[PDB]
Amino acid sequence: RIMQRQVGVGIHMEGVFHTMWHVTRGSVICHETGRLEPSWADVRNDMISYGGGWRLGDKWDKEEDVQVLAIEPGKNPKHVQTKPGLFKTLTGEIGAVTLDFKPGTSGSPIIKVIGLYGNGVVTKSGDYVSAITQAERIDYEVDEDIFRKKRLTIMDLHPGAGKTKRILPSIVREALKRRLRTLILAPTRVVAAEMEEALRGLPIRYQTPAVKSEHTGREIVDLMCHATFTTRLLSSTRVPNYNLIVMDEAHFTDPCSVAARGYISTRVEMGEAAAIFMTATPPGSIDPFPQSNSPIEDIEREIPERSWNTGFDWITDYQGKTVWFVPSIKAGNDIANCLRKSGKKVIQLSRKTFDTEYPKTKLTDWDFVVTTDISEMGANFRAGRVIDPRRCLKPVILTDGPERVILAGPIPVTPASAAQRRGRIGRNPAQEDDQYVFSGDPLKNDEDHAHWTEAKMLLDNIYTPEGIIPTLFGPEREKTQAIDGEFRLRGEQRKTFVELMRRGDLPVWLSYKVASAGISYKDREWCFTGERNNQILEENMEVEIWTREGEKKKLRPKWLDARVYADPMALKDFKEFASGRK
Amino acid sequence: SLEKAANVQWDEMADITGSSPIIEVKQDEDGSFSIR
Repeated sequence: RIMQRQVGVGIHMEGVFHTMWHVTRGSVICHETGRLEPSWADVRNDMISYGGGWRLGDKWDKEEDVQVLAIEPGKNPKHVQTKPGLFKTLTGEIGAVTLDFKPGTSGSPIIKVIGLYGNGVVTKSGDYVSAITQAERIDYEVDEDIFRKKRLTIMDLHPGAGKTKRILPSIVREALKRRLRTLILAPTRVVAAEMEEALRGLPIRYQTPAVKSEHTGREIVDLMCHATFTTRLLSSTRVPNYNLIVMDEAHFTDPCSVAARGYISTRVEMGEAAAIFMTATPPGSIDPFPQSNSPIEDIEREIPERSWNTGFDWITDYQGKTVWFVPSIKAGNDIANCLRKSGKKVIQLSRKTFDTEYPKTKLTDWDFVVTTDISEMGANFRAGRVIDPRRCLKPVILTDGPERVILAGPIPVTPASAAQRRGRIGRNPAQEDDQYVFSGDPLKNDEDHAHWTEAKMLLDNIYTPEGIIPTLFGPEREKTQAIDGEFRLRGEQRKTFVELMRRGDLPVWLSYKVASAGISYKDREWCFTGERNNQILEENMEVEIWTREGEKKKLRPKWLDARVYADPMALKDFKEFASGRK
Repeated sequence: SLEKAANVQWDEMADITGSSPIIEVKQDEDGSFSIR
């Protein structure tokens, strides 16, 4: 093997690739076959493995004369023989073969193969000795019959165990061999796009939320987002009875995703489907420092919440790329501006600007990325450091007095959230270990979150063979004592509710309030008949809106959801809704 | 990367050279090696 612009020779054993570290440093090479890809790297043992982990085991007998299979540049591969000596490291003893070749012969097999020749020492007093360096062989393989009905299967898949590149397509292939109506649920479209790319060749049809239902006899596999799946349950009785449902990033706390989990779990109990929930942080784990692919350096130190003057030199002294999680879009703007003042160029990410800015994070070369919670789910980066104050905003339904949804925060995140923000690094093997810089500790209790109630609002509005009642997922149904089906809407109100969420871009709670009030979708009078304290402020001034009629009235909704004026875009959409435009 | 042109075989015809010096080394985080 040679690269010119041979510095090292590799070995392909057990389907995987095994070579030295300093010869490649992690660069991908393409043969006539498919392009390679790194997987594992230990700098301490100077070893690297492509397309899979280390796959050959120890066998130095400390007495048996081993030999090196040399491969030199310019000529044929030669063969030698040696009685190795002892290399006495303080921690342990490793074999040492005294040998020498021209530079670029590292990765030569030893004698099966027991070591990788390359890394060595040069005593000025004597000659140059080499070390029989090899790591301990170590996994994930083909999955079993988890396709049997009435069986939910949780996969604790950590980034990056080949969840998208290896496992998911293998599951899909087996599902197609068994002729199954397979459903694939991705958290976001960008993830779904990464799937349809990973599922290349396989018959996969991406579904649009513009289509209520789509059916074909030449049976394919349906790939769609969580929200798409939920809305189709709310907009069509023509919902297919899938026998295998695979939800990726099932830890998602978005109301649509939670409702989907409840419905899927219900369809499993019925014994008409088998489920597969893939997530690094299952609903029964609290470890914010999970074991990752590449070693992670966990650093606790205080982190700027606003613009800073001096002191935090450690932030900017870092030369690699950096990911930073902020609680809100405004706080993120403050941080980003203070960062750009220092020369660094920052890409900003949010929930409703993600599809516009995330592709830049791949194409554009950037120094920083400031993000809300949206990157916890299936958002991959090529950075090396995560700055995580572990602060976030949480929607809460206050029942004290008139019911309203506020945005409590910046409140500390959940253990799963912290694990995911941390999980954004520690998968790409670099020479320097990835740094998870954090501050403070997460809070377990999040059962005052509005999304659980919104999830049940969505769940018990789904038409179901009755029969039974669509209840929440097991490990999550204890996070709300809302009685099953107490949010049931009948006929016209149900259609209004779905339309308010889909065509109105309004949160589930607010939509439920307006819909269950018997208000028609086009009626916008409720946006102005609220309490004086329900007056909405835009940059410290009271909002005044020119209606569909042509009338000017102060924006004062009858029900107040903080998620409609938390962000300039959100308010802009909501003001477009109040003016009867959409 | 070119073809390895490699086989996992044993040639007994291979030359038997080399010394066996007992060597004492401390490891580096970088992968290099130390003295004494």
